[PDB]
Amino acid sequence: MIQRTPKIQVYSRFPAENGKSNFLNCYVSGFHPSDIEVDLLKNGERIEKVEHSDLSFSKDSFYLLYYTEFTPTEKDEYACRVNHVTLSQPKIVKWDR
Ligand SMILES: Cc1ccc2c(c1)sc(-c1ccc(N(C)C)cc1)[n+]2C
Ligand SMILES: Cc1ccc2c(c1)sc(-c1ccc(N(C)C)cc1)[n+]2C
Ligand SMILES: [Hg+2]
Repeated sequence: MIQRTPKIQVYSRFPAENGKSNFLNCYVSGFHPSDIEVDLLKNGERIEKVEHSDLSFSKDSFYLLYYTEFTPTEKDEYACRVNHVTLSQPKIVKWDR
């Protein structure tokens, strides 16, 4: 049996500018088994208009890229939440502007 913790990067396509359109990305990789939950949150609310890659597998583990087009503002908070068996509790990774 193999258990591997998701590695998570949360990043915008470009440096943020309030009122300027951009992409927000949550890349989750290196995990096993494939059981996982991934959501993007804006101000504590699941983001509805999201795209992602088809769940896939690399001998060196599982990976998903999950993203959305967005326009940030001064006060909006974004995060990617990941749950996986290797985590003691679901992990919230904030977008650091
Ligand atoms: C599958 C896989 C493995 C590693 C991996 C990714 C995907 S995506 C990533 C990444 C690296 C640098 C940055 N910025 C400088 C914004 C954003 C994301 N890494 C390091
Ligand atoms: C985790 C979490 C939960 C709730 C939550 C946030 C983060 S951030 C937020 C907020 C409230 C007001 C504004 N403006 C007036 C621009 C922008 C963001 N709420 C309401
Ligand atoms: Hg899905």
